[PDB]
Amino acid sequence: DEANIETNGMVPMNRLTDDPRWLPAMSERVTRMVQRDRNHPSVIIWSLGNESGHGANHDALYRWIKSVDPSRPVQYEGGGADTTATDIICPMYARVDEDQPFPAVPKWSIKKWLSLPGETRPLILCEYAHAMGNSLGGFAKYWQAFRQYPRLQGGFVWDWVDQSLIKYDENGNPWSAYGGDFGDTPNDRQFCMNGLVFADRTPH
Amino acid sequence: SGIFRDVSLLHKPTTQISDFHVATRFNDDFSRAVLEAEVQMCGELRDYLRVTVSLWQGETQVASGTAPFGGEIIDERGGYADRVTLRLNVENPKLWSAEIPNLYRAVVELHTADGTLIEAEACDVGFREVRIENGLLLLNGKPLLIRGVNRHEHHPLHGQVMDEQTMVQDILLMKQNNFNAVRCSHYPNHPLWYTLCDRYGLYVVDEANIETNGMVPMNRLTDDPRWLPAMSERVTRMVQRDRNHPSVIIWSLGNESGHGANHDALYRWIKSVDPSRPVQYEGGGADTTATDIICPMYARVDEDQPFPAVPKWSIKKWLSLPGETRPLILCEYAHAMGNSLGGFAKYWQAFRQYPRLQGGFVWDWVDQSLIKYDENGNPWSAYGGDFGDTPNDRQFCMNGLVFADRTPH
Ligand SMILES: CC(C)S[C@@H]1O[C@H](CO)[C@H](O)[C@H](O)[C@H]1O
Ligand SMILES: CC(C)S[C@@H]1O[C@H](CO)[C@H](O)[C@H](O)[C@H]1O
Ligand SMILES: CC(C)S[C@@H]1O[C@H](CO)[C@H](O)[C@H](O)[C@H]1O
Ligand SMILES: CC(C)S[C@@H]1O[C@H](CO)[C@H](O)[C@H](O)[C@H]1O
Ligand SMILES: [Mg+2]
Ligand code: NA
Ligand code: NA
Ligand code: NA
Ligand code: NA
Ligand code: NA
Ligand code: NA
Repeated sequence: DEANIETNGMVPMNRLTDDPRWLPAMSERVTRMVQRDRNHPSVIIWSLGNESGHGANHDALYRWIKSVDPSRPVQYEGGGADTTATDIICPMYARVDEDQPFPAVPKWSIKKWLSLPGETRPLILCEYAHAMGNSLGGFAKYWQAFRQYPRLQGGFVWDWVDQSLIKYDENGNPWSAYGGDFGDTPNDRQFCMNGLVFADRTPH
Repeated sequence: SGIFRDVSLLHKPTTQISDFHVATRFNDDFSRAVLEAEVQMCGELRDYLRVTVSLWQGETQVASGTAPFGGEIIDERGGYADRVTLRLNVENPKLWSAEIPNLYRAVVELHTADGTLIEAEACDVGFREVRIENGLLLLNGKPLLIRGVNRHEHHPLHGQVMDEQTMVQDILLMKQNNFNAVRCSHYPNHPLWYTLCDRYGLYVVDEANIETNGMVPMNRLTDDPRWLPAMSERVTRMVQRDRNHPSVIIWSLGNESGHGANHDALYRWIKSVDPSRPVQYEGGGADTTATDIICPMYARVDEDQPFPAVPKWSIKKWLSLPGETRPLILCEYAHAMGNSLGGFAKYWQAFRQYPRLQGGFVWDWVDQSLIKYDENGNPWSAYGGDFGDTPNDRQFCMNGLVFADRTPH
């Protein structure tokens, strides 16, 4: 269960989340979600949000949940996926064998990540296997790694269903549309479609 | 068998230096150190005796200290009236490493207060710290990448007798081929070996002469207290002899003798007597309580070999097993028997990518073939069985990177 907090577009990504002036609004997005959903057995982990860098606010909120509901681990990928705000190493798109040593927020090979000096947590990717169009190449490589390594505990594929929207043609026939198709601009064109299934649930 | 090491006669005064131990500790960034030399004597104690320990960098004496015997208070009964510890400060010491084997000379003099020498002992001193921190083996604070090899003491004509020339030849070839470390498989070596390592610069794993491979199960003797005494002397006498060599950076409890309680006891003894060097031991699955380093033999890079009780996990996988935090350095890998070393690069690529994979010791340096002569006196290399020995293990004695005469494979 994930809080409704995403500040992907700020520069740097944690501009708002490291700002105490934004702590109050953030705080409610986390607290009110916990108050609402805490009794559902299906919810096994709480998440602080998504792509909002790593700021102090995340740290305060992580601690709040640990206090109020010790029954579920808290995870958060921002700022490098292994910050002090997460109980689980939960990278997005880290590869199996190949390291991607980006500065500040490297995405190490998942096998290598587990064993960096002092690292002890389990690794579960918050997103992997971007199923955009004709994709899923290399899916097997992950599964093999997950089965071999106790601490590699799986992941969440990105994602379930294409976010395409129906439009109608001149003769009123329906067709699947993506970004830019509504005159919207700027837009990110087909990036909205990354699912294992078509919008109508027919599988890819 | 036989008397295969040197024989000598040593004359000592009745009042003599019976032991001395040298240690070097440092500040955080190694720009300061303190050398501590504990000296013990035998013979009659006299208030006029003194010990002076002086440290030299080449021709220059950089530090010196003198004191009468009488160590500090140890317990309710007092201290050692027969020992003394001198402490010398050293600013910006030149550090020892296999890259730059800088050495100083420590001279221990037993003499009278008025200046008359009774006797002098001495050793080469390498200022270096060995420690494992945060899961990594550090030397002078930097993480090592062990380019090692296991080396037996073997000569094709002379058997197990070692000579200076052969040892230097081996060292030069090792360095020339990019090795920086050597494991004493699987016994203390001829004394000169250490001197050469100290001076030419190689990291050394000094290993107790204990291997009970053929027992069933392997730890049958090592888990038996009745064998604790004998094993104990193979460990303790090694430390007492070699503890002052800076090239020795890790002590080893022996090899292929399973994991038994005697090993835990001896692991602890070393930890207690010489905290300056990690202790490793592979028996019993390579990650027991008697080892500071996960030190498997022949574990593969990616492939697991889940043998019961003593699995050999893929090294990459091993490091991250739940709760595992130690560095991993294979005590033996890349078995070079015959036309071999296939897959070598695979290990190097892993070592470079994983911080806690800190290398390994190839098995092994030199083919243990022996020379035989045909009817015309022409020599040929022989292996197991060629002397009428039986049973025997045939060519398994030949696993080196180099042929017995030092020609490379
Ligand atoms: C993109 C590569 C250089 S990453 C490279 O792949 C290898 C396979 O060839 C190994 O498995 C290594 O772990 C990995 O670093
Ligand atoms: C395209 C990258 C620069 S951002 C990348 O975009 C994806 C688009 O489907 C997802 O939204 C990922 O979560 C996001 O990290
Ligand atoms: C080689 C020494 C100067 S290190 C010196 O030791 C001190 C204790 O004697 C303290 O630990 C200092 O912090 C340390 O730098
Ligand atoms: C042959 C194996 C069952 S034991 C194997 O034999 C090798 C022969 O070179 C080495 O002696 C290894 O240390 C030993 O484990
Ligand atoms: Mg000489
Ligand atoms: Na797993
Ligand atoms: Na666009
Ligand atoms: Na998308
Ligand atoms: Na490494
Ligand atoms: Na045989
Ligand atoms: Na052999």
